[PDB]
Amino acid sequence: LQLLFGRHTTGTAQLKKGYHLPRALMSNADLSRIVNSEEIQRVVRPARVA
Amino acid sequence: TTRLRKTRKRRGHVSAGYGRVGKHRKHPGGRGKAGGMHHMRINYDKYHPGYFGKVGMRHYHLLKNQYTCPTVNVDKLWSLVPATLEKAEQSKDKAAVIDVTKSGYFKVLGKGDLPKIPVIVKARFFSKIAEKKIKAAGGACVLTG
Amino acid sequence: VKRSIVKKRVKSFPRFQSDRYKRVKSSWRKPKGIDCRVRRKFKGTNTMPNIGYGSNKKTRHMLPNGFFKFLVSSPKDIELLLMHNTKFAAEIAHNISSRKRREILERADQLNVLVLNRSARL
Amino acid sequence: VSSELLWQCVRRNHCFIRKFNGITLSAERMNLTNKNTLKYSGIAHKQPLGLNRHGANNGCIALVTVQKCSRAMRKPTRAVQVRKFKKSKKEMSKVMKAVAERRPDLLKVANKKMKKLIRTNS
Amino acid sequence: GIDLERNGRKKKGGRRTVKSQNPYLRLLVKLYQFLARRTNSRFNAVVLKRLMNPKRLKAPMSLSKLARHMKGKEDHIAVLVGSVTDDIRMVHAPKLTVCALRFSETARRRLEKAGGECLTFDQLALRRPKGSKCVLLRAATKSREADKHFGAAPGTPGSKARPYVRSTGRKFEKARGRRKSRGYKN
RNA sequence: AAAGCUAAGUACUGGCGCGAGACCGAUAGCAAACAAGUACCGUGAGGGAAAGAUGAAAAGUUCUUUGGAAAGAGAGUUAAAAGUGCCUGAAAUUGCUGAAAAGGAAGCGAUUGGGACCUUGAUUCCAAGAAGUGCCGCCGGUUUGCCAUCUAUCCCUUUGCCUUCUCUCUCUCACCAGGUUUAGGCUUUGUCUUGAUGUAUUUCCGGUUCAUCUUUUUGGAGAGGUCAGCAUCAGCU
RNA sequence: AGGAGUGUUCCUGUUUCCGAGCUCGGUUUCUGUGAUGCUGGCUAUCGGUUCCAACCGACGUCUUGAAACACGGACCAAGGAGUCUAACAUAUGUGCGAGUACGGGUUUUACUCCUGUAUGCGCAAUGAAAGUGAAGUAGGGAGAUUUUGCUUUGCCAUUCUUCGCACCUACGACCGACCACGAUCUCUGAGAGAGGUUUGAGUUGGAGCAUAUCUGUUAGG
RNA sequence: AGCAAUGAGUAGGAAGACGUGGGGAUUGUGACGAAGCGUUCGGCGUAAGCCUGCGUGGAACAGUCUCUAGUGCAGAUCUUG
Repeated sequence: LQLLFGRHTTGTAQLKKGYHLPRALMSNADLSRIVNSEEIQRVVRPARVA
Repeated sequence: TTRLRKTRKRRGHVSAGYGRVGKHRKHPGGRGKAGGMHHMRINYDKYHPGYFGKVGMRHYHLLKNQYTCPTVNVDKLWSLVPATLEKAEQSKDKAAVIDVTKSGYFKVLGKGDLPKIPVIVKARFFSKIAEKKIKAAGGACVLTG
Repeated sequence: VKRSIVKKRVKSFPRFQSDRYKRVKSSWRKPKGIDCRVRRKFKGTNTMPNIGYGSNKKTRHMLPNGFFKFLVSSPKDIELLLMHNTKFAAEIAHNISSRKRREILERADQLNVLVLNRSARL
Repeated sequence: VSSELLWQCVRRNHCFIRKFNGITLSAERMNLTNKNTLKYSGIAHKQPLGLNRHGANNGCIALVTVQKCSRAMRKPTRAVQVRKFKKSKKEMSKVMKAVAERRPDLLKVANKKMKKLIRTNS
Repeated sequence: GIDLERNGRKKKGGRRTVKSQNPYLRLLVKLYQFLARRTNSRFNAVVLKRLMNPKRLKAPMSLSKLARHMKGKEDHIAVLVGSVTDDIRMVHAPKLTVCALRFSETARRRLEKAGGECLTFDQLALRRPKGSKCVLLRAATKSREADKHFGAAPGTPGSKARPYVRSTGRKFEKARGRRKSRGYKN
């Protein structure tokens, strides 16, 4: 399978000529790890109601 | 996807989307491009100007390949042959030769700008501007045939 | 649940001239006729359905009992209505055997979940 | 790995979904309520859990869980743990503790279900 | 019974949601609508809207254009809600630090070799939640085959619109209308 | 040039013989699922239908009785008459019975009423008894491993490379070598697991019997539902 | 107005009366935001499906206009009308991006998988043709930065000078055509330089290609 | 979830639902009775429609997410019966 599809992280995948595995619009798949890290959350305001 | 078409939703309404007054008649206005001269003239003037009449001298048995001439620009070239660039940056002796025929173009036009690396370009035809730009780069011009 | 229950209509909206002709069935169709009285909305004629007549958000699909019905096939599918028993009443399906009813009905009473059908096939 | 990415695959369709009218419910083990959301559902979330009457003629309760910080996530024999519990108000206190170690947020609804569960025998 | 225009109830013309079923783009928007609502900075409000755009507004900016917008401002992160293509005419690619939705595999090779960081939008949130010292860019919208055709309609006096014509050269729309010798120029 | 031959690849609603189907399911699909290019019409050229289904098995209703006979009635075969144009057997239409209504139409909308007809000591809580159920505990066998440790590669950080690939206008160039991309066997260097310690836990029988809760029958304490009356307020009037 | 609770600690109201200069502060009981309170009948009513009565209402299509003395319609069942292919176009989703997508090789054999050489459209236009063939500036502007006003660690300024994306508006330069010149050379030509109320579907550090669906135009029953 | 304003409509446009015959995936029902049919046993939905008791019936059918179309009738001096 590695000889077919290749490396993930720029060069190509050997058997499929000129092919590379796809890359998501994100690196990190989720929100909750990113949103609830300290770099976001300190700058964020204190919430509100109604 | 017949599902997604307007007829399905439209079904149940008597007109069927064409209107009760005017109706979906078989061929109002003629067939094809008919009526361009008279009734459909307003459409022709605007949208399609220059449609009626003949201009230039006709060419019997015109043959392509007689006239074909794919053109690369001066701004490219380098894309044409990345290692040589690091060779021909250095040294100040010899030069990276670009046979433009081998990638598959005949004429060279200087639309772009080129780095100042001595180079030799061989092409069947050279635009007047391309030659001036190449010479400035310190490059040389060679003709093939 | 069991909140108050208010209905706006109790009558159906029968199809215009379903009474007159037997080819026209009672299932509602908007009259799209150009001269039709029902769509033009004269008085003393069939009422049309508007969204106006929509029942409450709290009490939509709510039974006379208080529950919402959630209809059910196997013995396995009643387990789903365990924590929602107060909220949901279970309707044992059209197709089911005498055997498999008495497996369903007996398993439902273990779970304290109300079953709508009862004395279903005896 | 990601809870939200797995959800955006399987939210609309999976083997479990079981609909009737506006209602939808979810027949998996690892699921208090049996509602189809990101929070409660088994499949999608990191550290899911269930409270199910145990399957030994349904005499006793199971707390079904996964190992924390998704340890053995690729090995579904090893991942899924069980704890048996007796049906009582007394052994609510052991269950109430064991849930809040895994998930503090699911604790009111565990207390809602565990109360209902005791009342459940085949 | 009110003298009101449309009794509005007046709608907003722009798109109100995501149209893609691409799950990564949906989660990108969930991030940047938490981050727009809560943070207050107008950078995040704009990025939110530009993420929901259709394909023709997410137009590709070249690596060589991205050089010259970012020319005086070398330190700052170069944001582009859009794709990033390699320019083949560009010989020595400048290093930069780009964020964008998608890099073509030439442009990812060319930046990363030249000493040049290549971010996604979720990484940009961790570094720069406010968008503090960033540069928004976007590729020109009205620069394509289709948009040559729009405007005043080709046979009207002083338009520069292309006609829809099957083929190029003489014999196709070059006579009556286009010459003074054939009736009229216009 | 004014004489000539020549296979292959190619075409194929006919003939002959195979294999399929996101096709039609007896007003469809060929005109034709049947003695269909048939019955039948036209002087003739030509035109051209309708028509599939008892049952697993004919076991296709002998026998007594009324009648001229056809049939009926008893009885009988069958899982059933499903009783020979016989599977299921809709509507239009028709007869009877019951139920209403009707002074030159009837139906219909909205609102009540009348007549037929259908439908409803909760939830629990505390004792005692039986019928369930059979958790942990305690053994034998079995499988997970909280936490404290030690440590792998993931990944990048290159290093010392070597091997096999791959790309390349990288070199005298014909061959080896050198970069590029892969894999592998090795390397220096800084939140998806192995091996020891055993918080905990499943499955498995013999148990060793006990908890538990379920339904129920006997007391004890506790009543919901529905429709009203009066009262006090909050809004509008 | 209604599943429980505790109770006024804060808060507004009404009130006991103590002091400071009608107004403010401290203190006691009472009531609200924190109010549903008492009581009865029936365990069949309440309610529901049907038919009937009563008061009031109530006479498909073309067309300015239909209940019409306009036309179609005795009743019921079943059957019955925007489809398929091609050429474009805008819009939108997906992939790759200066690129992009007949054969052969495999195979369980109409799928799938891999692949060499071309070609398509695009990457440059302009002239009938011979041919020839591409320097930005200003104004408004998204956003960032530096700083001035307000309930406060957040709120909106146009307060600042700093850079100003897309895009529109105004004007340039360069390329082809047409018109009109030309220092000087290796003089059938080249060309410094300098133009023009002319003209192009030109240009200005390229966006396209393949595919899916809708809508429109056209050809075909 | 909260607040406010608004609500007529032919020709026409757009949006979300309901239903039918097949394909893929998945969850099921059925000779202790499937499909269809009938019905003042009934219920839900603004509505298209859906669910269901009882009777007949005698062999196959359905839910969910997708793909696909010979996909919804009161009318055509419509067609066949």
